[PDB]
Amino acid sequence: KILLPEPSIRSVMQKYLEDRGEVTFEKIFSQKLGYLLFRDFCLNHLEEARPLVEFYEEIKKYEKLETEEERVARSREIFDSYIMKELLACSHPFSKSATEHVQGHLGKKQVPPDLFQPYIEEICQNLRGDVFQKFIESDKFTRFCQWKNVELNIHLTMNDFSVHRIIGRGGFGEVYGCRKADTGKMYAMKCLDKKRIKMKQGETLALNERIMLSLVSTGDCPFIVCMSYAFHTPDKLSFILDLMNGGDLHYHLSQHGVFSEADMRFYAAEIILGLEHMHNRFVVYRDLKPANILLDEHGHVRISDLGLACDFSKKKPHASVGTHGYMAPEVLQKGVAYDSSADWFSLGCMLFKLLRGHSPFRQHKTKDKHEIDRMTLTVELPDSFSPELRSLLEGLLQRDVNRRLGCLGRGAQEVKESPFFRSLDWQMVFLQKYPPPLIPPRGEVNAADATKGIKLLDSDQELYRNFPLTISERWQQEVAETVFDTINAETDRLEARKKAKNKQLGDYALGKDCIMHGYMSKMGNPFLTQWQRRYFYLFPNRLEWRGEAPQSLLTMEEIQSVEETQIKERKCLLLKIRGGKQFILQCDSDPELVQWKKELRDAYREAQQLVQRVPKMKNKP
Amino acid sequence: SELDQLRQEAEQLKNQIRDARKACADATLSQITNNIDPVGRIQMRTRRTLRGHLAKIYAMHWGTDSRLLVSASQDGKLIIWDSYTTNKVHAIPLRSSWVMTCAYAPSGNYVACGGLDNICSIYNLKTREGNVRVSRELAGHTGYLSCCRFLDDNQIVTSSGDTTCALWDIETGQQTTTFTGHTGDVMSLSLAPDTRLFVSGACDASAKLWDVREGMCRQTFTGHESDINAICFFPNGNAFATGSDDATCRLFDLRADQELMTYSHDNIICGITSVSFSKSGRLLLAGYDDFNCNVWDALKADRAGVLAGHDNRVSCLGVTDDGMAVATGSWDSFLKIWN
Amino acid sequence: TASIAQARKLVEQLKMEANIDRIKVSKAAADLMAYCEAHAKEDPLLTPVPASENPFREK
Ligand SMILES: O=C(NCc1ccccn1)c1cc([C@@H]2CCNC[C@H]2COc2ccc3[nH]ncc3c2)ccc1F
Repeated sequence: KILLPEPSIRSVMQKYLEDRGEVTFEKIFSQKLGYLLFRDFCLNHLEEARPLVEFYEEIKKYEKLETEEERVARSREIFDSYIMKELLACSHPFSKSATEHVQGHLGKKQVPPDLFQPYIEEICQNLRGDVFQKFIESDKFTRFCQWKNVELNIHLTMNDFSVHRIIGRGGFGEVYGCRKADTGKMYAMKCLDKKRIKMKQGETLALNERIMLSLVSTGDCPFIVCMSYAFHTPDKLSFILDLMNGGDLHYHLSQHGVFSEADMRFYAAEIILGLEHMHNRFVVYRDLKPANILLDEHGHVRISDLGLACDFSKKKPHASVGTHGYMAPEVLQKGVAYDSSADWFSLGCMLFKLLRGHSPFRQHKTKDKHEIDRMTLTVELPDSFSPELRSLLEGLLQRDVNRRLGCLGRGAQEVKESPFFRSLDWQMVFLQKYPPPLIPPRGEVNAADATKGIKLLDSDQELYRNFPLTISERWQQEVAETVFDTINAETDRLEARKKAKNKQLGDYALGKDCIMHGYMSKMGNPFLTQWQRRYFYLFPNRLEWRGEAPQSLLTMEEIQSVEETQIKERKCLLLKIRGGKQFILQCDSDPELVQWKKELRDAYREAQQLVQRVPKMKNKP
Repeated sequence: SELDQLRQEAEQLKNQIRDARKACADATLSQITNNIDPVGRIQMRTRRTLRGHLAKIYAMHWGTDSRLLVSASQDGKLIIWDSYTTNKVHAIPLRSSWVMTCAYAPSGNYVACGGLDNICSIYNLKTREGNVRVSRELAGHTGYLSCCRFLDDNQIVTSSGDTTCALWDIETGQQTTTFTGHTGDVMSLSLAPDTRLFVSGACDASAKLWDVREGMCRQTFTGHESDINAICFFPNGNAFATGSDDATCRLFDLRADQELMTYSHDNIICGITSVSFSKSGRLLLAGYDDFNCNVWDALKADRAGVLAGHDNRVSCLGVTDDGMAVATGSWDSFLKIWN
Repeated sequence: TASIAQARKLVEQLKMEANIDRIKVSKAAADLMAYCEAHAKEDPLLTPVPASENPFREK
């Protein structure tokens, strides 16, 4: 389960974030959990900002209205409730350009999904600063510090997941269906064996897949397999990815046979939106083929395996990378620079394979690599294809890059306007509202299928030392949709019994010059595993702790250095004292250790330099 | 040049002052007292050990009742002790950790303290419900507060690292009088018995006599080769002693306007942190950086006794007004009462 | 410093210190000894008092 720290964590947490400029309204409001707490603060704990956030929320609900008949009804309700009636009481704190824009469209009866967009800018300008500072002063920002402490202290192991049946097998590892224990969110675990990576010399692809997954996993794309976490064991590399347990199209292309033009239109539409999302983040996939298109439980598809995808934001690629039968002519030609145009040509080869059962260039059932190459370098479309489909493939399978569809300077939008997709509402494609042509049956049974005697070295593990990663937007969304409300209530009643019991029994930090205060464990006799958990107070000239008022301390002039060491596979703080003595401290989280190390160092440097210039306090021969 | 003539004239006045003093040095205090009997062995034992502070003690001050006792410590606290019972009357957490000095008002109604916060804080000891709250913060110095002494409940005098001293009206917080003249950090001050004059010792190796009600420097005393860390009046207001980093104490007579005696021994090399006279002025007690307090014969300049009961620097001492005991504060967080 | 006013202030200060009435050291030394003699009886640290008048000797 998830355990929130005590509200006393605010002291260390608030300085940790403030050193990183993370206490900005722009930084906390744009986070999923920060918004929920800031909104919970404005609604219930403030009569002044309550209309401002309810106005903000009615706009965000208006933007998600799909049809025009719903937006004509909603835009008038918002205007009559948050514009007109506020202007009637003169308590409408918005500019004249804001009222003239909304009222201008309404009398004109124009209701685009971004009608109230100018108000979004001004609602934030009124929440930022005055209301945002009163929010930091409240318990809601304390709760944000408690949650942010959990997020920043994430260290995933295999035991954090319940691993189930295999949903995919590849050349370097397997993919399992798993469930994250603390929240219950179902995921997939792509588990790569470091050993099988060294033998096949694929360390570049493994590391490249992580940075490529990191570039795309923000924004929640429904058509790419995105990453929530990444971690490694001494033997394995683990990606935590969207659960896609319906197999790939390579397997379904065999069990079902070729697809009709209409059934192909579904997979084509969802892949395009995936390629658009990838191209908007300057990533070329290069490996588009039915084996890399996975299906979920309902039949919707996502692009997966980003190992061969590379960034082209700076230098365009030129190497021959891809699967023979799908690589563009300028891809095979080594030394020829190319960009996202490869995926549009790859789309043509893949869409033809779903229609005719083979790549357009793998003819008369050939297995020869060099033959599929030359038949692509320098276009028989059968009599069965319709003229609109014929136009799409002829546009996507143009060998000249300057004449290929989707390469003419507008990206995927050109492909969306192809007469082959004239019947589709692309917003309905994004919302996954079209019925999939193939609903997979439960039980994998080999639906996503593609020894060794070498040992791992210390040099092999150093390549994987920057592998752990956590996408913050992913974790907060995972939390918000599961336990965020339940944990907030469970930890609210505990902080209430604490005040219900302390008021009858009986703060040491207020009214002085205390820098920071919080919990820490100091080491007594290490042979007894004697760790003593005490609440510490850091002053400019001493460090006090208690368990009962503080009965001992440590002056900043005794401290000679602050060095971070490891004790029994755990990070601890080692203070060397002037009397040849050592002081050992342990925290509950990584950010606490980072902050105590920084502040204790800052305090003994400033204090010792200050004591030096005072004749009464300094040491004399 | 006028600036050159003013420098030339100031040198002649220094020589005129020097020759006038030598015209009075007909005999010495050592010759004068050569006939009186020695004090003998001053054997003082520890009677109380005040345990409470968690770090270095910097300053203490006796109350006029010869029983209550306030001290300032590195732990950012003022403790008001009952020396008869060792019970702590008040433990005052301070708003600033860098406290360096403390004073007990003659009436016992207020205590004061200050340090690197450049502020003298007056604490009220009469509030019934609230337990010892700040009544005034005296701001004005541009350097650290090194010493402060009440004249009564409405006036207090302070010394500062900004090389000045000041007299304050506590009711209004005004710095009514400024005492400029020192060229180094003022380390200590001592009020005269009639509270009409006071002496100050600074890091310029000089002591100065000030007129409280007129704000002028009357006399300047030189002789120490290093900073003067402590100072106190002879019980009759006509002389005073100074402790210095040069490992010596010196006695200065006001009316003869010069040094009378130097208290030093070749064995003693560490500096002096505090000085005080016994009730009759016969004994001069001095605290040292070598963890000891030495009792000096003020008239014959002999070592009368040694107080050795601290494991770190003796930073402050003081004799009760009844002369019944001496308290010593130390860098080992302990105060000890001797008689 | 190059301050003319500061130099005047110092010259005027040294004149205040120069034009004072000083007594011989012999007289100053005798008056101090006469004080110690007159009050050597009232000094508990000098002439030791018994444990009865001592608040710190077993009470
Ligand atoms: O080594 C594999 N690639 C080569 C590679 C990958 C990374 C680094 C270097 N070299 C590999 C391949 C596969 C599959 C086999 C068929 N092509 C599709 C691959 C996708 O597999 C799935 C199945 C279900 C899923 N749900 N969520 C995610 C997910 C992923 C599986 C595991 C692999 F390990």
